Amino acid sequence: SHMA
Amino acid sequence: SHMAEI
Amino acid sequence: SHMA
Amino acid sequence: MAEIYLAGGCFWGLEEYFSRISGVLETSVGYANGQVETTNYQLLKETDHAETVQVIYDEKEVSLREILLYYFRVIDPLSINQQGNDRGRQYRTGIYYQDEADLPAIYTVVQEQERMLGRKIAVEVEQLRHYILAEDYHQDYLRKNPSGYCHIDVTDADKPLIDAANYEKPSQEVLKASLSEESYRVTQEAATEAPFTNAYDQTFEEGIYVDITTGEPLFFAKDKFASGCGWPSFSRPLSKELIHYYKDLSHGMERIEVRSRSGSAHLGHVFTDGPRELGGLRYCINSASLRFVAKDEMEKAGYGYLLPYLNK
Amino acid sequence: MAEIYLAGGCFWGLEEYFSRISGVLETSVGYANGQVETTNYQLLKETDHAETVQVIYDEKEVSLREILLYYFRVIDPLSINQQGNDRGRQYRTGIYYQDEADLPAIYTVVQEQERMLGRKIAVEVEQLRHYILAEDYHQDYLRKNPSGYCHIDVTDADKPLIDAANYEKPSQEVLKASLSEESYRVTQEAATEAPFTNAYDQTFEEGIYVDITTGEPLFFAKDKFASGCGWPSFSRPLSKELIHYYKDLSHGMERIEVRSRSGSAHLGHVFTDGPRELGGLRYCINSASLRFVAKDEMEKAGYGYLLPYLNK
Amino acid sequence: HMAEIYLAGGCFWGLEEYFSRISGVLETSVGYANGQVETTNYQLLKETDHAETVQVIYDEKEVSLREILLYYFRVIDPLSINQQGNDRGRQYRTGIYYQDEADLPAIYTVVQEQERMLGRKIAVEVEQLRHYILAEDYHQDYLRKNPSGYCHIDVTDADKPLIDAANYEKPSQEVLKASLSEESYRVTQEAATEAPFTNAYDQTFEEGIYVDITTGEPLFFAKDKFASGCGWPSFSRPLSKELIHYYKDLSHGMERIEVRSRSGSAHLGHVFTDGPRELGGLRYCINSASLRFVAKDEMEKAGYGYLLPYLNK
Amino acid sequence: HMAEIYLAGGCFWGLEEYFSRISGVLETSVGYANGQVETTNYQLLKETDHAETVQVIYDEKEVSLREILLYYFRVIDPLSINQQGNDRGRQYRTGIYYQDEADLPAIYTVVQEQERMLGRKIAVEVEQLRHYILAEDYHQDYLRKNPSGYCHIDVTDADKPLIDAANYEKPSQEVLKASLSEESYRVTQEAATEAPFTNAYDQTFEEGIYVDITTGEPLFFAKDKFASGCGWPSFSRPLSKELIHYYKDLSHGMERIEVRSRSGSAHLGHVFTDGPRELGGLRYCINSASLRFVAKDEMEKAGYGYLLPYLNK
Repeated sequence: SHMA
Repeated sequence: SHMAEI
Repeated sequence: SHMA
Repeated sequence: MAEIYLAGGCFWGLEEYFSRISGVLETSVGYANGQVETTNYQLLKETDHAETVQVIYDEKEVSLREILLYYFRVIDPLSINQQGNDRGRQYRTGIYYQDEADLPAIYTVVQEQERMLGRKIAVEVEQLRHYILAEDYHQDYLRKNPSGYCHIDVTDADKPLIDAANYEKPSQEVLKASLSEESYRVTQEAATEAPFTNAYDQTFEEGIYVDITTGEPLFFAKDKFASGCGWPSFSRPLSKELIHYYKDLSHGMERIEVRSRSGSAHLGHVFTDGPRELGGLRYCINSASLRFVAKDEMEKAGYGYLLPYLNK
Repeated sequence: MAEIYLAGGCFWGLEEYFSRISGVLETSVGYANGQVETTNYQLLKETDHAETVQVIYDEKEVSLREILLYYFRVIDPLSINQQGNDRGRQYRTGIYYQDEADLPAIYTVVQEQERMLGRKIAVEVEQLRHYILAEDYHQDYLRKNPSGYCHIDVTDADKPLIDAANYEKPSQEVLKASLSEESYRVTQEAATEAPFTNAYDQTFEEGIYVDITTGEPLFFAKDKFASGCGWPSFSRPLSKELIHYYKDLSHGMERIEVRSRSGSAHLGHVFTDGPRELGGLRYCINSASLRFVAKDEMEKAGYGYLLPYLNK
Repeated sequence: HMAEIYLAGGCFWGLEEYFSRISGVLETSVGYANGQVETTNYQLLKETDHAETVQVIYDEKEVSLREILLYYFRVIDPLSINQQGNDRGRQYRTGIYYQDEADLPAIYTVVQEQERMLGRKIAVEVEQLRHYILAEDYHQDYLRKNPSGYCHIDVTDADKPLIDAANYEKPSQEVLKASLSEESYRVTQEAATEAPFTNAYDQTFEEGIYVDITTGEPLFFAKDKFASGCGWPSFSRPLSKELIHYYKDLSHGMERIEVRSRSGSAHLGHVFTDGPRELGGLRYCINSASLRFVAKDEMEKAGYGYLLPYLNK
Repeated sequence: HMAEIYLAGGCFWGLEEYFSRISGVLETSVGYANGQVETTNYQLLKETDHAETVQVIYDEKEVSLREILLYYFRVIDPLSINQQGNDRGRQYRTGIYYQDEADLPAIYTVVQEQERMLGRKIAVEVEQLRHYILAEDYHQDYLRKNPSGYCHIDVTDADKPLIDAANYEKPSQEVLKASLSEESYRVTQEAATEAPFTNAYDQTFEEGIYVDITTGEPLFFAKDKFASGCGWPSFSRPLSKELIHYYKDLSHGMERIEVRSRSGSAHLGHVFTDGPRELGGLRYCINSASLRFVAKDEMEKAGYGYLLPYLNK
């Protein structure tokens, strides 16, 4: 997934 | 003689 | 001779 | 009919000013030397044009040199993109020409304008690439919108113009040949003429007094008053820059000597014992250092331009 | 009951400086010649007023000319709207008068300034239109906070004021006929007297050394030191304006020639091999260009105003 | 949630009034910050190296720090050193002082964006807030005591819409070659010109806004669109922001001023100086093919809701 | 081996103190240079027109002329004319005085980079050293003998690391294509993101530095890396140098702030404001695939010797  | 004011 |  | 283009800040004030100078036939305002031949008040900041005043004059009544002098009299020679509060490239100062024939007149004025200030001027000088007429509400803006913004004094257009260049000092050889012995001693050797026996001591005719050694205008007959001191006395010179002051301690006294501007002729001394109502100053001038030019002969003498200021 | 208004940057330092000058009776700071009737330190930046100092003096004790000299000694005369690190029209330089009888004195000092500098100055000269006293927290600011913001050496007001007007240089001819061939060749030419046989090489007596050519004070005895280089040697002149420096490439060497201000007489050279504790400079002067005046004969001569400074 | 940011941009009288008029700001003050001594006042200001600073307390929910910053750069000269308007001196130097050290990422993003668009680093300094000395009482809300007091900035700019270019990045070339109609691509990417009167919006005059077909970035207000007989959509001025346009000198058998969009650099058309003089005299002649009309009604859901308050001046 | 250069940048007290702290500088002295005559001292300075100058003798194999110049440009005002701080006048003008003409291309290349960055011409003058006159002893090492002496500049900047981008030029795109692993290339050049916890440096906490994998440019110190559960290596700040990071606004369904390297404009990751409040509060969430870790003990041999002793806080 992505960085948040 | 010369120019002189008062 | 001059100044030096 | 000649034409030159001047950029000196907000064109509203510059145009009003030039519209008052004698010899000017037509005036208009626009934008010049930008980076494109299309623009208007709203696109100005984008197009880099300079606010410019178009001056169409009678070169036989007023010369390009004179127009330029009037120009330098009202702007700031050293400011960069600014005259008054107005800051920005549209307010950069500049002289745009078309006929590079009058480049010499332009540079002479700039050179001598630079000798005076010392530093080099920020005024821009270049070939007029294009001139775009401004919107109609900008044309003659102050004649139709008095009390409008105006950083300069448009009345300065009335103050007489006395170009020192027209009165440079002749060689010492010719002065010896055209000045009487007394005029030469007083003028070049700081001597003094006898009190009441001089020519203009009791003269009170209409006209002006000129520097005998160069012809440079010095005093108006209207500023002359009787003091009974022995020498012609005036309350002030035509204009402030026509006199140079020097401390004079000779003859066991402490006085202030005065000399003409262009030729540097010793004229006499100035004192502070004059008519309190006239200013309090007394310019005690040797008759031998002056040449009286009457009103009726002023025109031929080459001083027609000062006739309008003779009156009180 | 005599006064003059001076604008020379932040008025704090300027007021402290003038209050310390013999002859000043009272001082106060304010805002002058703006575009509106009134203002305050808040609206200053927008009313176009100039920080000004009011100097009230005793015409008998100190002259308007002397005041202006002390003025030009502490301001940057070519600077436009800036003194020290303060920028803006409120910091512009100006001399504001009330009586027209003060013009000759003012103009004389202004032109002398422009002659010395060879260029027009930025100091403006105009009639006082209106002087608004400044808020009480400004008045006598350094006289309350002895250690406050101040960008001018306030003690310069205590250093001697030598007016060049009092020592006019004689004509080239009157000189060649008045001074020894020795003094003339050395003083008017780049001549240098013999090393040890001159009159002041070994002199160490209370008094002052003057320009043999004009009488302009040059050195205090207290600044003379024992050198044995052959010619009288000083660590420094009375005031810094008194000496002009020039690059001398003559006699196969590169050194610094020294000349007097008024008179521009050749004096000798300056080196950097002088006593360290005294500044390190050695002003090597020819005795032939000086006239020693002992303390005794000082008052009798015209140098009594210098007696208070002979003491270390 | 609420935060604070300190902005120095010249005389604070005009700067505070400006920020008080911004949606989201709830409290402003003025003072002296980052000097060489812990304390000063208006008198010792020029001696203490303090910068006139405006404190801005805002609601992150209504206005972002990024937005406050954009509003800041539109009222100050970014390259000027120690000067704004006619005020010269270090107390007028530009500066963005932060309390919360978490504000950096946003501050830096805005600073570098300004630079990338100017080609050169800006004069605005950004550093930690060392101390903020509240200014005397006569300075606080100065303009809100003297409605016509002195002011070198147009506080009525704070009420002008601000379009954030980030919200409309230029799609990829390829993606454009596929998303745009052959007509729209040729006009937008190659500077072609659509036919005179057959284009879509020549006679369109409905409430709403015209947008950049290539990016979605707002360009003109229907209220600035005027009736022209040239055949192409014509407007008197870009959407209440002259920053939305880039002008270029064009020589296509003539000498004209080409107009392109900020983000996206889309050829839009040309601007002339023959428009209604009562409106500025400008005439932005635009290809309908570079635009996308968005009706007032379908605007909110389109994502241009923030412009609704400006649609009808 | 030895080399020297003469630098003028305001009151020489501060400038001399500053350079005495630079690694590689062997000896310094202050003096007066390029006046109108070969004679002077403090008292004659204003009359002779010399510039207060600092002599810098350095070991060119430890620090380069180029590097001394970069150090010089970080602490002086390059636009200021005849002024630095409160001291105004010609003896305070900035200048770079050289002796060996073969040194000019290096001097001017720094001047040009400095100007391209500022966007305008710098006032610093560069000419041949004509003469240098040692100043009186009380002026030598002034700030050493007189701490609490006048000093405009922060002699502290002398101890901050200097990363010269010129040492880390970005290779051609094809060389990177061939040199990086498919992943590093995707991440670094196409802004992709490596998997959450399977990346190489996520749990790495050994001493040393983290370098841009595309150019070799130093980016982070091990001392600024911290424990995080996000999955990707996290730092509180770029290698003691802000200039090393470019901040860009990013939207990928959300609103973030992306970070890239200075020299290679490589996509590194994103920065968040939820990091340890004691370290500054930020979290530079960085992909491992965009970095090369260089252990403390391999630094010298890897060409990073100059970054020791910046490893300790």
